[PDB]
Amino acid sequence: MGAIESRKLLASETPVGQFIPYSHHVTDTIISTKNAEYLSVWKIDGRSHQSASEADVFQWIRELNNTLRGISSANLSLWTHIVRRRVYEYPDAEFDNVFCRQLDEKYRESFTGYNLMVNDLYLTVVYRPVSDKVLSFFAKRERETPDQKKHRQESCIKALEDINRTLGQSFKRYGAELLSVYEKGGHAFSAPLEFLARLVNGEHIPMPICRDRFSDYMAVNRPMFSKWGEVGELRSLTGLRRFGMLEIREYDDATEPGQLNVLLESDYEFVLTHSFSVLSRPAAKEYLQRHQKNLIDARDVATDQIEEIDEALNQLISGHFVMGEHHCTLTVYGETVQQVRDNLAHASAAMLDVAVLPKPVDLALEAGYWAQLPANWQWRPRPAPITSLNFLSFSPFHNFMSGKPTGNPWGPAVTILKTVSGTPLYFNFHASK
Amino acid sequence: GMLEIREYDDATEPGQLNVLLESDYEFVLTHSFSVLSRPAAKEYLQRHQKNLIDARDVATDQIEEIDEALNQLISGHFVMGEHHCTLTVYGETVQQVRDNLAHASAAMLDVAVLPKPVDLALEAGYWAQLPANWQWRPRPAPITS
Amino acid sequence: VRDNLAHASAAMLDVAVLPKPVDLALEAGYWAQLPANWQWRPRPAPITS
Amino acid sequence: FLARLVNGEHIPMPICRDRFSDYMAVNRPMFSKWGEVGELRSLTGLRRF
Amino acid sequence: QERIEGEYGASELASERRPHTPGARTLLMVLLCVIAVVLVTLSYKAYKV
Amino acid sequence: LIIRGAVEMPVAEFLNRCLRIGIIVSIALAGGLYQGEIANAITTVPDEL
Amino acid sequence: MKPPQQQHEAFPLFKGATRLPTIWGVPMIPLMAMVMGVAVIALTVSIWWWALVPPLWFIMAQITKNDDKAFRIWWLWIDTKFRNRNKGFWGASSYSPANYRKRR
Amino acid sequence: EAFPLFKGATRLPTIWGVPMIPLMAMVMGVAVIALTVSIWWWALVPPLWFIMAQITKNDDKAFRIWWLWIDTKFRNRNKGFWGASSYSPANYRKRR
Repeated sequence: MGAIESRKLLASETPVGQFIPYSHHVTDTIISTKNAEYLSVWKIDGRSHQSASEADVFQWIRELNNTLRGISSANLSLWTHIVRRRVYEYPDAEFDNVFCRQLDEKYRESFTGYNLMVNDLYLTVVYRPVSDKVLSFFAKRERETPDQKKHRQESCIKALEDINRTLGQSFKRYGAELLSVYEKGGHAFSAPLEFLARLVNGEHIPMPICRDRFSDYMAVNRPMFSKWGEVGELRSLTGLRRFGMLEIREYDDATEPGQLNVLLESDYEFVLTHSFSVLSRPAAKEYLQRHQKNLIDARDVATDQIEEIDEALNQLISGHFVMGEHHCTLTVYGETVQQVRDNLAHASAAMLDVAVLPKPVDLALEAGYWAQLPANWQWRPRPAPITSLNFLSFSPFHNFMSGKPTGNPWGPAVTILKTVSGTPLYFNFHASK
Repeated sequence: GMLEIREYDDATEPGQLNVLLESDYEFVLTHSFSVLSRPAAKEYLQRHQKNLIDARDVATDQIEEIDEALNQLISGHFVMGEHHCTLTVYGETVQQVRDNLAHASAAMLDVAVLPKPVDLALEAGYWAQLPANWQWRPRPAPITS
Repeated sequence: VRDNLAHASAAMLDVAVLPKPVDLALEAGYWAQLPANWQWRPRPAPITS
Repeated sequence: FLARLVNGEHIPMPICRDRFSDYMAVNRPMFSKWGEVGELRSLTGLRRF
Repeated sequence: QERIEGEYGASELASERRPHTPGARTLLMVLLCVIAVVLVTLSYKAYKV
Repeated sequence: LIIRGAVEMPVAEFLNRCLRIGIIVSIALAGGLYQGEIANAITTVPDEL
Repeated sequence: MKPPQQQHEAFPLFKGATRLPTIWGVPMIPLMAMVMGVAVIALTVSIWWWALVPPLWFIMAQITKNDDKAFRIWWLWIDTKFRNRNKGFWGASSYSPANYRKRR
Repeated sequence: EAFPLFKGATRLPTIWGVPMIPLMAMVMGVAVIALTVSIWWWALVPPLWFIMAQITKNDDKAFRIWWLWIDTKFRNRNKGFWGASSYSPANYRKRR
C-alpha cells in the first residue's frame, strides 16, 4: 500500500550495470570486462586540418592507414569519440592593477554570444581474445581453470600493450596521450573511467577506484528513454540533460577525406561515435565477392561494374586495406526537448550536406545509447562493413586547435583568443614537448 | 534530500568524511553496525571470494587482498557487521536542497568517496534512521570494524 | 624468444611479406641454414634474381 | 662461422684429422616436439631459439 | 638418490601446450550431435529396410 | 585441416556447406526406402482410377 | 566554410555494405524465425498451414530489400525498451543507477 | 618502381592441380588397398584426391612440410627421455 510500495518498486528494477560492460583495472592503462575483453583509451590532440593542402590530408590518411594495416589483427576494434563540450573550467581571475582589471572585464565582455566549446577526441582500441562468434557461442558456456584464465590474461595484455605502443608511435604528429591511473589523496582515480562515465552520465564525475566491479558504481545519473521517440533525459543533481541520438545509414560513391568536419564547427554540444570491428581477410573477401556477384548479375556497366571491383579485390588480397563493421551515432545534448530536436535537424542538414544520408534513430534509441560504450557490439543498431581507408576517412582525427584551458603548469590558460575558424583558442605559453 | 555513502575501501584518514563537520547546511549523517557473528563473517568472506574467483576475468589485485583479509579476521581481531551510510541534508527551497547535495557530493569526492544520490529509496532511507529499524536499510554491505 | 618472434613477425608484416612461424619443420629449417643443404629447406619458392 | 650457425656460439674450430661433420658440433641441441622454439644445452649457458 | 641439485635436467620445452581456439569445442560438439542424430535415423531406415 | 593451415571461413561457410552436403546426402540416401515409393505408384493407379 | 572536399580522388566505397548473408534475398536469422513460427502453427492447429510461408516470406523479402537491417532494429527494441517493466510509472523507460539486485 | 614479382612462385608442377609426388603417394596407397582387401576400392581415389586438391590450392607446399616433419622429428627415438628431440653432439656411431 502506501508504506511498503517503496521497496516493492525498488527491488523490481533493472540496474544500469546490465548494460555497462566493465570491471577492475587489470593494468594501469587497460580495463577488463565481464567477457574478458581488455581495452585502452587514447586521448588525442587531433592535428589541424584548415592549414594544409588538400593532397596533404590524403597523405596523412595514407600514413595512418599504412600504420594501421600492420597491426589490424582480426581481433581488434576501434571506438573514436569526438565529445564536443563547452568549457565550464576556466576560473575568473583575481587582479590588483586597475588597468588590467578593466582590460579583462572588457575582454570577457567581448565574448557575449560566442561558441565557447572545445572538441575532445578519443580512441579506444579493444581486444577480444576470440574473433569468430560461432565458437565464442560455446566459449561463453565452458568452464576454465584459473591458470589458463591467467594465460589468456597475459596473452591479451601483451597483445594490447603492443597495439598501444604501435599507436603511440603512429600518432607522433597527433599529440596522442594514453590515459592511465592517477592518484589523488592516497586513493586511485581512473583516467579512462572518467571518459567512459562521461559517455554514460553526460557529466564529468571523477571516478575513484573502489572495491567493486566498475559496472556496479560507474553510473550516478538515472537515465530516462522515451517510449516512442528519439530523445531522452538524464536526471542528475546538477540538472537535467536531454539527449537526442542520430544515425548514419546511407553512404555514397565517395569517401572524401574528413567529410565529417562540418560537425566540428557545431553550435550544439554533442558526442559523435564510431566503431570498426576489424574483420578477417577471408570474411572480407567473401563480402566483396558477394558485392561482385550481385553487381555482375546485371547489365554490364562500362566502368563502375568491372574494373573497380577488379582493383578492389586485388588490393584486398594484396593487403592494402582491411574491411570492418562500422556504425556512427551522433548524439546531441540539450536542455529542452524542442531544442535537442532543433539541434538534431541541424545535424541532419549538416550530414546531408556532405552526402551521407542520416535517419534519426527512433526504435533503437536505447540500443544506440548503450552502443557508445566501448566493448559493446551486441548493442550496435546498424553495423555495415566498409573499407578501412573509408573508416579512417570518417575519423581522420582532425580538430581545430584549442589548447588546454586548465591543468597547465602555471594553472589556468593565460588568454582566450578569437579564431577565424570560430572555435576559441585557449592561449598559453607552455606548449607540449 | 538524501545521499547514500556506500564505501568499501579502507579509509585513508582515521576520520575520512569529517569535511562535513564544517558546512553551511544541516544534516543527520547516519551509520549502523549490525554485527555479524564470527562464523557468519567467515562464511560471507568465503562466498565473496568464491564469486569473485568464478568469473571470466582474473583480477589479482582483488583476490589476494580478500584472501589476506579472511585470515586477518581471525588473527587481526576485528569483528565485521552490516553498515549503511546515509546523509540527509535539510533546506528551505528544493533547489537549495539540490545545491546542498551537489556541494556535499563535491566535498566528499575530494576525500575519495563517491556519493550515490537516492531517488526511490528515500522513504526506506529516512525510516531506516530510527535505531532498531534494521528492516528499512536500503542496501547494507558488510564492513570491517 | 616468443616475444621476439612476435616482434619480428610485426616487422616483416610492416614491409608486406606475410610471415608464418615455422612449427612442424622447425628442425628441418634449423638444418636448412647450413650452406649446401637443399634437402632440408621447408619452402623453396622461385623468384626473379 | 658455420659452427656459429650450428652451435649458436663462436667456438674456434681447429683442423683436426677427421671429417668436420664428426667434431664440428659442441652443443647438444634440443627441439620441441610440438612448437617453434628449441634449446641449446652448452657449457656457457642455455640459448633458446 | 634424487636428481642432482642445480643441473640441467629434462627440457623446459615439454611444458608447452597447443592452445585451443575457444569456440572449436562447443560448436564441434553441437555439430556432432546433429550429424549423429541424422546418422542414427539413417541406420534406423537401413536396418528397417 | 581448415582450422590448421588451409583457407577457411570457419563458422559461416564451412558449417553452411557441410549442412548443404548433409541434407542432400540424407535425401539421396532416403531413396533406400524404395519399396515405399513403388507401392505408392502401384496404389496411386487404382485409387485414382 | 569548406573543409577538405572531393575531386573524384575519394577512396572508393563499394555497395557490399550491409549486403547481409541472404538466402532467396532474406537473412538467415529472421527467416529461421519465420520457419519456427510457421512450424509451430503447422504442428498446433493444422498441417495445411505451410501455405502461410510464401505470403509472409515475400513480405519479408520486400522489407529486407528496401531497408536491409530492419530486423536487427526490431529485435533490439523488443529486447530492451519492450521488456523494461516500469515504463508507465516513470513516464519513460528508466534504469536505476544504484545496483538494487534485490539483495537486502 | 619496385622490381616486379610474379606469382609463378610455388606454382608447383601439378596435374589436375595437385603435385606429382603426393599424388603418386596416393596412387600407391589406393593401389595397395585395392590389391589387399577388395577391387571395388578405386572409389577411394576421388574423395581424398579432391581433399588434396583443396589442401594444395590453399597452401601450395603443405606436403613438403609434412614429409620433413615425418622424416626428422617423428623418427627421432628418445623424444620422451629428454623432454625434447635431441641429437648427441659427440658422434657415437656404436663403434666401441
